Amino acid sequence: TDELVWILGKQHLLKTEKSKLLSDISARLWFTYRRKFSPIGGTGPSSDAGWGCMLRCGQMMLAQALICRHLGRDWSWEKQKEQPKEYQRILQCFLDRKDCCYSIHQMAQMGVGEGKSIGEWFGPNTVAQVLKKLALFDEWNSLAVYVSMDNTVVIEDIKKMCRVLPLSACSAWKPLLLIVPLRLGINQINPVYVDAFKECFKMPQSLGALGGKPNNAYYFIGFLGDELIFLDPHTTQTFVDTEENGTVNDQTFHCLQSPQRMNILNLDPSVALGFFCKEEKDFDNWCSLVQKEILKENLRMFELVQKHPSHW
Amino acid sequence: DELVWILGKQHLLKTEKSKLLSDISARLWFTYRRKFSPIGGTGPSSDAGWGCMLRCGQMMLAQALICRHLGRDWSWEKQKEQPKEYQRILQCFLDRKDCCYSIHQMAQMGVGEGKSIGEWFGPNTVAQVLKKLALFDEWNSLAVYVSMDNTVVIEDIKKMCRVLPLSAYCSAWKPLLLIVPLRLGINQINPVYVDAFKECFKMPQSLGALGGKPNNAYYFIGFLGDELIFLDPHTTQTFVDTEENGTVNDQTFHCLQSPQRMNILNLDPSVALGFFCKEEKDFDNWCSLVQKEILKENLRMFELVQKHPSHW
Repeated sequence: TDELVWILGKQHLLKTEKSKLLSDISARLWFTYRRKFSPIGGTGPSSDAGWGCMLRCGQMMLAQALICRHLGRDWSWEKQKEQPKEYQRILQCFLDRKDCCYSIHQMAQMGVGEGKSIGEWFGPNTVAQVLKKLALFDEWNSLAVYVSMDNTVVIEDIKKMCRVLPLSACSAWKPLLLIVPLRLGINQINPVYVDAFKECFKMPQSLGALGGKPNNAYYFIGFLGDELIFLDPHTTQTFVDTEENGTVNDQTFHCLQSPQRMNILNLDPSVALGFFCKEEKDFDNWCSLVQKEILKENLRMFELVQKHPSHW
Repeated sequence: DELVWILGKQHLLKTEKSKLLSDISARLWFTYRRKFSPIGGTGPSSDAGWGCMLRCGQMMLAQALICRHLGRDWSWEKQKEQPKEYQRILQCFLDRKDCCYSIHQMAQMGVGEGKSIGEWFGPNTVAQVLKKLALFDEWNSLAVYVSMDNTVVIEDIKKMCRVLPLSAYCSAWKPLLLIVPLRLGINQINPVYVDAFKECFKMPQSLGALGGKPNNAYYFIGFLGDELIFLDPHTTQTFVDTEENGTVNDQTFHCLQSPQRMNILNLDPSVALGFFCKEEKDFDNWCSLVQKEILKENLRMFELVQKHPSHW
C-alpha cells in the first residue's frame, strides 16, 4: 500500500496523501467535447463530440503550460477566493468561440493548414504543429514552441528560438513549450522504453503526454506502478460562455471524478511528450535530467544533441 | 532567335527581345537594403551579406500576389493610373515591421524555425517562413503548401484549399502557393533532371524557383537553351519608405538590366519550385501538366500522388 504517485513532476503518497493527489488532479484545467457552440466556419460542426478529442488533449497540455507560466505548478483554484487575473485570462483562451486564440474553432481551422479537413481526428504530431502555429497569434504569452523531428531535440536550435534580442542598444528568454512526438513501438509500446517514459513524468518541467488510438485521445498526466493516470475529454458538455461581468464559470473545466488509469502496455505507441521551461535555467536543468535519466539507456527513447545535425 | 521561357510565357529571343525585356523588368525585384529600422530594435539595419534567400522568397511571393490580383500579363508600364492592388502588394514588402512580408517579419519568423536574425537559410526554411506569414495576411487569404519528401499530395492540397460555405452558399477555393523543395544531386544538378526542371518554367502556374549556394541565392524565372535566367538580390539599395500621398517610389523595385544568366549545370542542387493555382481548375490543370511532363521520366524530379502516403 501507499505507493508513490507522480503527477506532472510532483509526487504524492497514495494512501497518506490521497486527498493531495486528488486535489492536484482536479486543479488541472479539463477540456472535454462541447456542444451548441457556433458552427465552425459557419456551416461546420457545432459540436466536436466524436472527432475533437486530440484537440481537447492539446488544449489541456497547453493550458497546463500557461498555468505554470503565470501562476506556478503549486497553484490551485480551490485554495483561495480571489483568483489572480491571469487564471481567468488563461481559461478564456480555450472557450469555444472563433475569437479565442486556442478555441476548438481556431485549432480545427489551423488543422486545415496541415491538410486536415475540419472535423478530422489527427494524431500528436499534427496537433503539436497546430499548437506551434496558434502560439504565433498569442502576444500576451509570447511562447516559443519547439516540436522535435526524428526523435531528436537540438539544444542550439532551442536557444536560438528562445533568446530574444534586447529592445534598446539584456537578452530575454521566451518561455518554452517543448513537444517531442515519438513512436514507441510498431503495435504496442516496447518494454525497453517504459522506464524512460515514466522518468519524463518525474521531471519538474513535465507537461505529461498526448496519446491514444484514433478517436480515443487522452491527456496523460502521471503514473502509479505500471498504470498511467490521464484526463479524459470523452464527455460532451454544453458550451459555456463568459458572463456579463467578463468572467466565465470554471465548474465544468475541472475534473472531480475518480482519476482514471490504464496499463502503459495498452497505450498506443504514438505519443508526444510535453515539457515547459519558463527560463533558460529551466531548459538547462531539463537537459541535465534527460542526460541522466534518458540518454543512459542503450535503446534511447529520444536524443538530445548540442548542435543542429549537419546535412549532407 | 531561340525560344525563351519566363514564368509560363514564351518569348522569341531576336524577333521579340523588347517583349522579353519588358516581361522581366515588369517583375517585382527585391534586393538587399540598408538604413531601415533595426530588426528587433538592436538587430541589423541592413540585410546585405545575409538576406538574399529572404529577398528571393519575397520575389516569388510577390509574383504570386501580382498574378492573383492583376494577372500574369499585367505590367506596371502599360498604364498611367495604376490599379490600387499594385501599390498595396508592393507595400507588403517594405522594410518595415508593420509590413506583413517585410524583411523584419521574415527574419523574425525564421527565429521560430531555429534561425537567429541575421542567419542565411535555404529554400525549405524560407518556404515554411512564407507559409507562417501567410497566416497573418487576411487580404490575400492564401493557402501555402510546402511538399515534404519530394511528394505533392492531391487530396491534402484540396483539403487545404477548399473552404466550407460560410452560410447554410458554396465551397470557395483559397488561391494556392505551391512550393516544392528538392535536392537534385549531391554537389551539382544531376543531368537527368534538367529537362523536367525546364518543363516547370513552361507551365502557366510557374513562379519559377528559389535556389543558389549559401549567401548566393537567386530567383530563377526562366531559361534559354541550357542557361537559366534569374533575378539577383545582391545589390544594396537604400530603404524606400512611403511618401506623403501614401505611395512608394517604385523605380528601384523593377530590374532594368540585361537578363541575368547562368548554366543550369552550375546550379546548386538545393532548390524549391514554386507554382500558383488561383482556382481549383488551375490546380487540376497543373496536375495534368506534371503528369504529362514530369512523371513520365524514369527518374522523376518529384512525385504527385492522390492519397496521403500510408505509414507503418
